[PDB]
Amino acid sequence: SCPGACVCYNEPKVTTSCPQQGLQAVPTGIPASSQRIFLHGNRISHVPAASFQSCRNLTILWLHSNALARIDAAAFTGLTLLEQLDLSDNAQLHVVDPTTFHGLGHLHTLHLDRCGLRELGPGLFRGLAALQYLYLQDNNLQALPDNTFRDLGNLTHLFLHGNRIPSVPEHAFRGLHSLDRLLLHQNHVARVHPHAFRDLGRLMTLYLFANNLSMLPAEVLMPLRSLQYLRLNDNPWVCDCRARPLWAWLQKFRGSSSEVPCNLPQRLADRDLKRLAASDLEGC
Amino acid sequence: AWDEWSPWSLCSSTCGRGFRDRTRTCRCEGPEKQTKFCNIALCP
Ligand SMILES: *[C@@H]1O[C@@H](C)[C@@H](O)[C@@H](O[C@@H]2O[C@H](CO)[C@@H](O)[C@H](O)[C@H]2O)[C@@H]1O
Ligand SMILES: *[C@@H]1O[C@H](CO)[C@@H](O)[C@H](O)[C@H]1NC(C)=O
Ligand SMILES: *[C@@H]1O[C@H](CO)[C@@H](O)[C@H](O)[C@H]1NC(C)=O
Ligand SMILES: *[C@H]1O[C@H](CO)[C@@H](O)[C@H](O)[C@@H]1O
Ligand SMILES: *[C@H]1O[C@H](CO)[C@@H](O)[C@H](O)[C@@H]1O
Ligand SMILES: Nc1ccc(C(=O)O)cc1
Ligand SMILES: [Cl-]
Repeated sequence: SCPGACVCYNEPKVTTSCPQQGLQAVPTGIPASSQRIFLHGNRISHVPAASFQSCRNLTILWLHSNALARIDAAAFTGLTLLEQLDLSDNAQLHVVDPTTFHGLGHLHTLHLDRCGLRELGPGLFRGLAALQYLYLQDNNLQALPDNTFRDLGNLTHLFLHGNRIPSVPEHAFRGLHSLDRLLLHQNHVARVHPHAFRDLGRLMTLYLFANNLSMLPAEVLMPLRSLQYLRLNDNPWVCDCRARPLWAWLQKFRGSSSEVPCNLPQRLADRDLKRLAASDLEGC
Repeated sequence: AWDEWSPWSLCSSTCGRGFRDRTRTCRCEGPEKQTKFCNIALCP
């Protein structure tokens, strides 16, 4: 009944577990009653269409740390109750067909970090209304297109750090009304649209450190009425009068922020924007 | 005659187990500093 490379047990949930067994393919004969399937740490290179189709009650599927080079668009057909899908640490994946997650209406945790992803294609996260945690860090993303997350009204954690994102457009984060933590550090972000955070009134943690920011428009942080933790260090901040709105916002912020180190002008290059006097930012 | 607690700090680490702290100044029974657990992310 159980595949030779696996251990199968019924409690607490029906589980087929075969991690780190040197598998090059999804094993045949996984029990249709499986509720959890653990295939992490193998060398699986392809997930064909309907690889788990008979497992109608599946809620946990772990495929991380494999050698995935292709996931069929219909790989997850049948998995209408799937709640957790870990595809992370498959550095040669590179692309996920934008229909791959369609129909996963109970999905609440989706791991896609360390997958070599070059882009988030149109519709990739369509209709994932139950999604809570979305891990996209440590890929090769070079853009955050408008409306990429627009249906993710229940998302609370969005990790995007460790990519090559050069800017945040107006509607990148449209729809993210429940978002709690937004991790955007270690990117190439050179500007944030003034209204990029309009829907993030419930955000509590924002990381923007290790980017390419020299300034933030006056409006950017205004919508962040619940913010408690803010990291802005390791950016080339200019501390002249163009920094006055950020300075003023930081003076009134009731949470905790990182140092905001001045890069220029040289006479202030040894200072934290937060600690400057108002007279240092006069002029415009 | 305690003053209000400061906001909790940034997390000591953003990978794995870390802590935040907060402080308050007198004017008086109770602590002066507290810490609490934080975990932002798992890092390989
Ligand atoms: C805070 O956010 C995390 C999600 C990571 O991106 C952290 O970076 C990692 O920090 C550890 C030390 O805690 C370093 O050893 C890793 O090299 C670094 O990627 C970040 O500080
Ligand atoms: C799914 O669970 C239901 C309810 O326990 C059960 O009747 C059904 O046989 C299960 N489906 C599979 C494919 O095992
Ligand atoms: C969205 O989140 C709320 C609160 O957790 C929940 O009641 C609702 O069912 C969720 N929507 C889904 C799962 O589609
Ligand atoms: C700090 O702690 C609590 C609020 O967290 C209260 O006892 C009071 O605000 C104190 O200053
Ligand atoms: C720290 O703890 C929570 C947020 O993590 C709040 O009670 C408040 O922000 C406090 O300073
Ligand atoms: N890694 C895991 C292995 C097994 C189980 C379980 O049987 O609950 C959970 C996690
Ligand atoms: Cl933090």
